[PDB]
Amino acid sequence: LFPPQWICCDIRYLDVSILGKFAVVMADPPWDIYGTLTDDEMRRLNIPVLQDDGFLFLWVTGRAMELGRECLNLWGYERVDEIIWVKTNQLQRIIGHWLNHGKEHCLVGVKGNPQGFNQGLDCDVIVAEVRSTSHKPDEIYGMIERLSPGTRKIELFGRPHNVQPNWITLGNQLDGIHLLDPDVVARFKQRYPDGIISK
Amino acid sequence: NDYCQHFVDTGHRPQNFIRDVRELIRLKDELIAKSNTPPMYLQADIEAFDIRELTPKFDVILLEPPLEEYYRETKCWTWDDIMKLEIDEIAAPRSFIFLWCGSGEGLDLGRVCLRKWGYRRCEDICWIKTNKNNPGKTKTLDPKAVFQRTKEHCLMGIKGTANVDIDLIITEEPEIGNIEKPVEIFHIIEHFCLGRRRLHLFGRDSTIRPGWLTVGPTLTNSNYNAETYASYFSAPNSYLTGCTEEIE
Ligand SMILES: CC1(C)CCN(Cc2ccc(NCC3(O)CCN(c4cc(NCc5ccccc5)ncn4)CC3)cn2)CC1
Repeated sequence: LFPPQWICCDIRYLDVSILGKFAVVMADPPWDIYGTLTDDEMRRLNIPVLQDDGFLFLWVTGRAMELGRECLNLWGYERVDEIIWVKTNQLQRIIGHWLNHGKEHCLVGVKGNPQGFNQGLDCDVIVAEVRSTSHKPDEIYGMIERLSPGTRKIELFGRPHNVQPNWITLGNQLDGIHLLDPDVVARFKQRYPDGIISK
Repeated sequence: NDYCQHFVDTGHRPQNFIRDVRELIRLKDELIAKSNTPPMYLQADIEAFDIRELTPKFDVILLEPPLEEYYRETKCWTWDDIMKLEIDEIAAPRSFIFLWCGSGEGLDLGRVCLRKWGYRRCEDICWIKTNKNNPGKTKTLDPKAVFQRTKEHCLMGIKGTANVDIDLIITEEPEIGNIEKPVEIFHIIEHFCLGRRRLHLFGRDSTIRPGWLTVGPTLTNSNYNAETYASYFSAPNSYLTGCTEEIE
């Protein structure tokens, strides 16, 4: 079901096996470097059930550049690309104890053998204006849609402004549960007949 | 404006549209120039060369092994070779490393290297290549690539116990078969004021620079002498950053 869908939840505790398989996963984790996750919590996330063949996009900063690579490999991905977002103001000028930081990093991992994706349409540098704090650039959704148009996607640690068509967004600041895909709805009521997500 | 869509539409990379790509404090550049040692350099086949011959121990090491991926349409070093370099044997206990890693598997294996030699990565410096002069030149992709690769990374590592510069270098993509890295990496390194024993491994005649010892297989001449070189840093000059006045 194409329109935006989302689940307010604690990603540590949701049973993600009910969501099915996805062509693309994106995560912008609250790395322990607010409502963050310990390194072990990140390692333990049940990312492997989310995909059979496809790509994962993992935002990283500071020492999560290394920890994110560890998680990526633990969950079964090879890192095959690394997008950087050059942060600009509205006039296209560029906005870490040794250098000032002009960019953010997004690791790109692959799992299995994805078929029918449009690899090489976009390049690996985003130039885009900073919006609010911790707000990733919307250009990433367009890059992912051109790479894999029409397919099902899932975002971890999203916020309300992140909900997108063809995406299911998970985060604990989303407004309730909004599911439209009948397969997901069916598995969700079976797994959560009272609409509560606990252990 | 979505510059990603625009790249799909026109082939102009998004970095083509970064601009400038009220204070000055370049008494430091002049101080670096005054403190710099004479350029020193040695032709040496690094695979066959006992790295321990290079003394004393270095404060900064810039490592630029010639990766195969640099020769798209063109002796390369693999990460197997690079990882087996004894770099910890020549690095000072407090010292820095700058490792050009390319844009592929080197972003991972270069991190393995840093840890193997005892460094922690403290910065990730991206050389972003514009194509203002050649919007219509598609990239022949790595088989594993998801995206067109338009940048290279130089990883900075520290071992032992911001300022003016940004972790980005923006230049036009060099002509085919030109393997040179932007000289701006030297300015960033020298602006840190890290000490005066500076080694560039896999440098070339074209990269020799005051303040640096350059060691590489393609150098045409050498002037390296270990005792002469050590004498640049003997007392009272042992601890200088390279950013302070010479001692009377
Ligand atoms: C591209 C960048 C510039 C973007 C920013 N990134 C870093 C970054 C990422 C994310 C955020 N914020 C977003 C969230 O708020 C979303 C919902 N969210 C949780 C958390 C949870 N479990 C743990 C838990 C739950 C309750 C209590 C304690 C722990 N489960 C479900 N959603 C916590 C994160 C802020 N900055 C840098 C690159």
